Amino acid sequence: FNVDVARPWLTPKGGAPFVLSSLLHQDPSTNQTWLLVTSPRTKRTPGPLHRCSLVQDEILCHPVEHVPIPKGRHRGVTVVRSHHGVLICIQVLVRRPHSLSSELTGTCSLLGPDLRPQAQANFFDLENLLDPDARVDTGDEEEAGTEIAIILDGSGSIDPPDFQRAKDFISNMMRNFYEKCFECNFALVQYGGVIQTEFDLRDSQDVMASLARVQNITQVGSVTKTASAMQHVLDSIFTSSHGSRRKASKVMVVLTDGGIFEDPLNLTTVINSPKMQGVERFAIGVGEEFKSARTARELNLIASDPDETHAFKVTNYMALDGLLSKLRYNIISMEGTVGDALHYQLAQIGFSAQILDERQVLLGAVGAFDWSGGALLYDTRSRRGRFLNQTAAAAADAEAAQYSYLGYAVAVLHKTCSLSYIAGAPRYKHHGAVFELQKEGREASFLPVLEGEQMGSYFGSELCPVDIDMDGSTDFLLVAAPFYHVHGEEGRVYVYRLSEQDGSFSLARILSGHPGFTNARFGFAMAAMGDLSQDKLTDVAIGAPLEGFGADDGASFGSVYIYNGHWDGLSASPSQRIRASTVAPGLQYFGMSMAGGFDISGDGLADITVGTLGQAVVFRSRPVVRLKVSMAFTPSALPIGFNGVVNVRLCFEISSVTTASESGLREALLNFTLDVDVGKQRRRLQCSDVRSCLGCLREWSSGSQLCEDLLLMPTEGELCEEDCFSNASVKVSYQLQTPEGQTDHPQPILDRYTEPFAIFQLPYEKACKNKLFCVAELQLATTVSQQELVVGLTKELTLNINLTNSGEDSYMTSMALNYPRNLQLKRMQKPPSPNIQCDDPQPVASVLIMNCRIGHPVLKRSSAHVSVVWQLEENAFPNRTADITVTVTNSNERRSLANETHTLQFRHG
Amino acid sequence: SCQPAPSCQKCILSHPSCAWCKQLNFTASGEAEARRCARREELLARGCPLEELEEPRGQQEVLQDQPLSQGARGEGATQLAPQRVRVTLRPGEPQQLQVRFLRAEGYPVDLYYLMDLSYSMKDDLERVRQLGHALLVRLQEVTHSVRIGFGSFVDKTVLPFVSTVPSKLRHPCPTRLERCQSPFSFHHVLSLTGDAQAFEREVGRQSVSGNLDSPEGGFDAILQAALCQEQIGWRNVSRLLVFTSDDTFHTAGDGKLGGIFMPSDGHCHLDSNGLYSRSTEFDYPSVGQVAQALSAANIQPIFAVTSAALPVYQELSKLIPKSAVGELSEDSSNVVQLIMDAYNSLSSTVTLEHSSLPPGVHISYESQCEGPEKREGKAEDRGQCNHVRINQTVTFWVSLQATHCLPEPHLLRLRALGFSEELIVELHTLCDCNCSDTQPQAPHCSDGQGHLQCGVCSCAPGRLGRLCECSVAELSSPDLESGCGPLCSGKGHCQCGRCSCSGQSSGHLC
Ligand SMILES: *[C@@H]1O[C@H](CO)[C@@H](O[C@@H]2O[C@H](CO)[C@@H](O[C@@H]3O[C@H](CO)[C@@H](O)[C@H](O)[C@@H]3O)[C@H](O)[C@H]2NC(C)=O)[C@H](O)[C@H]1NC(C)=O
Ligand SMILES: [Ca+2]
Ligand SMILES: [Ca+2]
Ligand SMILES: [Mg+2]
Repeated sequence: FNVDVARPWLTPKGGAPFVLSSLLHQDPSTNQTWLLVTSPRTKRTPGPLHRCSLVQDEILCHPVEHVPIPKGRHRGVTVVRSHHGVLICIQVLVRRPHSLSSELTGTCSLLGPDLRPQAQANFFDLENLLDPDARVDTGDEEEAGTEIAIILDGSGSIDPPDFQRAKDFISNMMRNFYEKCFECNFALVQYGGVIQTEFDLRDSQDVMASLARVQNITQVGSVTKTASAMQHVLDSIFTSSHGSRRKASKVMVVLTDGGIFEDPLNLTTVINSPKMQGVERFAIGVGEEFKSARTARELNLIASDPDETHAFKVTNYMALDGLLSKLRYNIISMEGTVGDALHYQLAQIGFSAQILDERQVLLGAVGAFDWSGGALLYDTRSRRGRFLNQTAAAAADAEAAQYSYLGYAVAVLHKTCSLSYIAGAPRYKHHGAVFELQKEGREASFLPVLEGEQMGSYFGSELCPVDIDMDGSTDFLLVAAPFYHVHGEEGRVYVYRLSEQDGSFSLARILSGHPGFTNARFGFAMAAMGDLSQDKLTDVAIGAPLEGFGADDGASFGSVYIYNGHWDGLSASPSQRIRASTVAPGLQYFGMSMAGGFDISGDGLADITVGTLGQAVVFRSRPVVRLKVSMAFTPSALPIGFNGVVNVRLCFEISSVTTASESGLREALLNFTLDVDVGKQRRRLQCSDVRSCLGCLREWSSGSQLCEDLLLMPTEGELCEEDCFSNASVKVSYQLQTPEGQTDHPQPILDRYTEPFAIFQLPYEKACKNKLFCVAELQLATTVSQQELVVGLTKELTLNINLTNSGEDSYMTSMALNYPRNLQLKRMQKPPSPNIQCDDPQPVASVLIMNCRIGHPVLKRSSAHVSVVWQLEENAFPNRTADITVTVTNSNERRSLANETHTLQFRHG
Repeated sequence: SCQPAPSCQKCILSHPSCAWCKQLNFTASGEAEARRCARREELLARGCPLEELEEPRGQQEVLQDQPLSQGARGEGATQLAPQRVRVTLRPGEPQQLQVRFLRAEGYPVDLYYLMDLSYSMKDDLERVRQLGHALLVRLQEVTHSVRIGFGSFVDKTVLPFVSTVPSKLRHPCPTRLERCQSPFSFHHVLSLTGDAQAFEREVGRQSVSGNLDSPEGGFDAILQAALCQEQIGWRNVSRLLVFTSDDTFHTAGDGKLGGIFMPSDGHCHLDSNGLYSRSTEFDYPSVGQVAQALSAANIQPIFAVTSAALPVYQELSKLIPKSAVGELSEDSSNVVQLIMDAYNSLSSTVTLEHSSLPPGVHISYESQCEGPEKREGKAEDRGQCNHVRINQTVTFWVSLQATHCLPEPHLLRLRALGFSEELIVELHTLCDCNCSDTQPQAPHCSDGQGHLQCGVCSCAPGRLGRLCECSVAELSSPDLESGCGPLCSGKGHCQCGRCSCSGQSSGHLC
């Protein structure tokens, strides 16, 4: 139809603006149309939004500045536009530093109609901007972690029994630390006298294995070299060679009993190192030698003790569990509680969006409250919003609403003098549903108004409110279930008629794709394309991105269906089906997105864009023309035996009001097909030249009128044996033949909903008082031999009908005898004078119609006489009403009707 | 019923009851050569004998029909007979196909165990790592060649499905003192094998895992098990897929929440380690996609789910033919009896389905599966029988109906659901007529140039007539109809130039 598939515009396939979605945006001040496309961020293109223009027969895309910049992985971009501006939201991950959770919501920016910034909004910490009393109108990854190193002495002064106690204390401390801490590992070395490396924090991932490794230690014992142990810890344990985190909190735990002796390194040397510009150190010096000698000062130098928090002097290993709690208190991390209720952390606000007006937007929140869903009604200037959801009345229905995904799709229904927000919940009760915000008092909640019927079909994932006649009030709502299953994932669109009195929904129609495609995903994308067909009625495009998937040689797949809106609703069948194969090679998922209603090619007619996964396709709309034909027969009445030239003055005229078709029939060609005497088996008229009534490709170019001069001749002598008393009907069958190639301007297309033929009739002057019609009266005077009887006394029931014609002339008159099938004719008698033909049909089970072919144009003012002798066909019937009706039908221009009835009564039940 | 037609081909295409006659110019008694298309009696009584009329009737010929044999020991069991038939049907005529199905005993079965590992299945895994020997022994009672495999799934490893915190990605468990593995989407752990020791060892090597949201990515695992035939190890025997979970599943539109726009492409994506590593690049499969893949692979899913998840999988099994749903215990302690009950309820049922009918062709079934005389009603899209016993042979009556014509011999592929056995129907349409009466430029019909091209002799363009003898005498004179009754009394119908009667009365006198 309108869409000019032969000349599309494509963005380059190199994926510079790798297209996820595409829409057309117009500024209603300068009438400037753009081709905003959304892309996933990469190294080449970081921007989420680009603006594309048709320059020099090519789509050139430029990034739109002042929009939020995605970071890292692609998480989701939504862009919606209205006459109030363009709204773009990106899903942003924010990780809480002191928590094992994460926030996943949207950072939105509102642009003006000229793509200039208006407002910015991030919905992290949503409870701050959540004022619930604002009445709704409704028209009324680096890891910080923690790393702990334990230095366990194993000198010869320690007996083997004490080694077991120290090992058990170390294991218990590690277990309690793992209980209270999560993102924090352990490592240790054996401070026995030979510097050996035990399991490091690389092996600390497997906690159970680390416990066994700790339990598998053995004390050798050479000499207490504390400084060497610290230096080895610095060189191996805390170095990133085995995965140590650079910014991890480093805690040193030293439990020693013997002072430094035979140590080449100095204790004061290893502590004053440049790498120790902030490191936690602890010294739990069990031993009476510390209390009784100078080596207490050695203990103090081991670990800094500003408040004596690190210094832990104990008398024996039996109190290790006694001071384990104190040791845990100042080292453990108290990381944020994990398992808190999911209210707004993963609400994903801005998943779907809708601009309500200049300052207000409607943002979907799929993940709020355990993925129950919702919608944020946000005012961008006051920076305050309120949350709308199902508002369950208990704890059973709060859990029953979870994972319903409300706010997956959000739309607005426009009414006489009020608005109505709607939201889709594509897995509500596993079918999907459409919720509508119904206000009462000051609390507004989404209640279900429509539901799906198939499990997993995703009913309500796509919402398309359609206002057909553009009066400001939506007439239809299109709801898609794109994964509807018959044999594969076919797709289904539900058309709902909005009631004008209250706003209720009635299922008008169910739409489907072309048969023979088990995988289509019909309805995955739908949009109101404005007016494409130039009839001032909104039309709809529905994409099926999976049609033809799995084709050989990597063929393009996907389809778009165009539905023209009529005064009674949408079309029964799509006017157009644009397959990706006929657009361009290598188009994957053609039909993922669509938008239209604005002129981007400069021709003045609004055209569309279709987004594939990776590219955006732009199609221009063709002008629509409707022609008006007219004959001007010169004789205007064929005389008796004319045998003369009949002059024809065909004159095609452009009846369309689509201005002047710009380079339209300037290049397209009209194609006539004159069908003289259509319907008659033996035509009594034919064209003088047989080459001007089979196909005639004439060039129109300039001018709104194309006139011709044809000629009609009789056929092979034109004997009047046929029905000369009937108008000869001639059918003009025009057609449009577009050229081949890339035309600079779109070529016109005939209107699909106007029939392209112009049947005209020239009348034979019927020989009568008025030589344009012969009307005669068919009077009948049938006589009944006997009115009725029963029980074999009927014998041969007899009837007699005599048809009398005494008017001007009777032409192909008809008979009609209506008698019940309870009686049957043994013999039938024809009217002798004259031998008038009568094609009597067989009896019928229903009310009898003996449409006998009496009359014929030859019929003079004579009369007929038909004799009928009936007998019951082994049937007995009681008294009835309306008796037997006989009708005479004349097929002239003026119809004369004759009616006759008999009397029937027998007195025998 | 039947009306006068120009030629034999159009006459037979008009109605199945037409009985076009081909006698050598016996219409040389004042009759137009276009009224030889009526029923059998009106053409047998009117001139031509049994030899000189051709009423074409379609037929079916069996190409290969091997007998229903129960292999040797579950080895070469043939269950569907016949296996290739050629059906030629005249438009408008029924064609009855007799399809027999035998439930051979000891038919081999492959059972792939596809487990959920979302930390609510810790005790379930503890039981399953020992239940392998019991499962193999119990399944060996109904069949002799049984092979079992193991797989697992958690979810797609992106937000909001699993917590992608690096510390919570290595250890997705609430506490660090217990052993568990990082979340994955589908890990093919064990290929279908006949020894239970490998099952025990491989499943015991596995650990529990965890994710963030309640629904799981089990559809990805189901699709990858159905598609990756070489890696799973499926054979051409009955295939069971035991799907055990205690929560719902993600469907095709759910991946958009994680920024996943690419539809699942229906290709095998298992790497060398058995992992479905590129699962974050495709969305979840849909119910329709999963059902199509399962039907195309002849795999019968068994959903062993808990009581809280039962209705969802009941709906899903209503959407999937040849599926079973059982109620799983909180620790999978009843999974073997559940599997046995599901397998018995699946084997007791026999279904016959058609691949795809060509335009204008209709199919109907008559499930005669108890008693050689008792058959149920017609007009169904499936040859369904339940409670079929071992060694019992069922019968299906498949009726084929073509309306206009079929240009190409489209192959029909009737098959029994859950079995690789197939019945190929070569569907030709007998809508061309060969009465053999046609002779090129026959001297007997017409004059000089021109050929009959049909049973009726085609008039030569040089002159009009039966043999071009009379251009207008035979064509124009209507006295031949006016001869049509006396003494017929209505019990006999009129004949052109005569009155035809029946019931011991005949001829114009009748
Ligand atoms: C619709 O949204 C409202 C909020 O706009 C949800 O109400 C909130 O529900 C949560 C629970 O999911 C409540 O948190 C709990 O509050 C109780 C006290 O009532 C407390 O004991 C718990 O520890 C927890 O904090 C929250 O208070 C409540 N807020 C309000 C204003 O009602 C509601 O659940 C949503 N409905 C659905 C169906 O999703
Ligand atoms: Ca469990
Ligand atoms: Ca999950
Ligand atoms: Mg779970």
